[PDB]
Amino acid sequence: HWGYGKHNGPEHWHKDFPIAKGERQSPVDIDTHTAKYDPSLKPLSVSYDQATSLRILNNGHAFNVEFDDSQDKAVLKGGPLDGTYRLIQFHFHWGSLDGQGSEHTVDKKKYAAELHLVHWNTKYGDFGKAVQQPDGLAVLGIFLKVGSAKPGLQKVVDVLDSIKTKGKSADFTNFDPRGLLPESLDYWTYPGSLTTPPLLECVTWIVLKEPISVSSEQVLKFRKLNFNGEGEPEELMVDNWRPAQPLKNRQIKASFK
Ligand SMILES: NS(=O)(=O)c1c(F)c(F)cc(F)c1F
Ligand SMILES: NS(=O)(=O)c1c(F)c(F)cc(F)c1F
Ligand SMILES: OC[C@H]1O[C@@H](O)[C@H](O)[C@@H](O)[C@@H]1O
Ligand SMILES: OC[C@H]1O[C@H](O)[C@H](O)[C@@H](O)[C@@H]1O
Ligand SMILES: [Zn+2]
Repeated sequence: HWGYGKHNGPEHWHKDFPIAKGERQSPVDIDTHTAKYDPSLKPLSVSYDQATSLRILNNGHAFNVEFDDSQDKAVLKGGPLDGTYRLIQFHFHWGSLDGQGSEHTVDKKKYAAELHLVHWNTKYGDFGKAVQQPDGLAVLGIFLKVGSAKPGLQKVVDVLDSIKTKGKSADFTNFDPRGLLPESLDYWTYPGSLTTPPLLECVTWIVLKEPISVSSEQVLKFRKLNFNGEGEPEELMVDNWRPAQPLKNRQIKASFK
């Protein structure tokens, strides 16, 4: 199956997922000078106060923190979005070293990691139907730089020892994703895709301009996870990012003047 290594990584994915060479693939480089303020954007609303986290899972590519999406408990609205998008999971992408790890880049600069909060459009009833639609998903992306610790990340870091290998999961109730946000909600937005196979072109990307700071110790614990399953030779879970893809016939819009 697909992965991030030399023999099954991003440069190979197109052989099983030909949309990898499609017209609205993600991530992209965000050219901050070409991005244009868009007055048609409405205020962005991140409404996570009633979020219900359930479980954390090592899926062999990253770890997902999963939420109850059976009701509008945690939703994203506004900005470029038409209607209500419900939070289903978050995960990260990160590097082997602090100088790489993000999927999106900003004027070609790579951050140490990138957080993705994944939401599906409730008009389509389930995530599976949403990923058959051009406006099925909204992903809120947040860059991570290394500096001071992020207190709201520490509960995630401390459970990782219990999900070291592919297929392991643990209870992860009562986690508040609001503690992962930066102060500002200034953002860039563009139409794109999943950054992982099957690379479906369903996503409205909303990428926050302000990075969060995490400590070196926090990201070092991400890098102790394993891509492999229990009892197999250790392959550290690092560099689980897709590089920037061609912008093609797209424009990146900014929420800020
Ligand atoms: N296209 S892919 O990245 O999904 C892939 C490969 F490139 C491969 F060489 C072997 C696989 F099993 C596989 F699934
Ligand atoms: N990176 S991503 O935010 O595009 C993403 C998704 F949106 C998704 F629904 C499932 C994934 F596995 C995934 F990595
Ligand atoms: O034709 C002019 C229009 O060109 C488009 O490509 C831009 O997105 C608009 O902001 C602009 O008003
Ligand atoms: O909030 C996520 C998790 O944080 C800590 O691990 C708590 O010990 C655990 O009870 C909780 O599920
Ligand atoms: Zn992602």
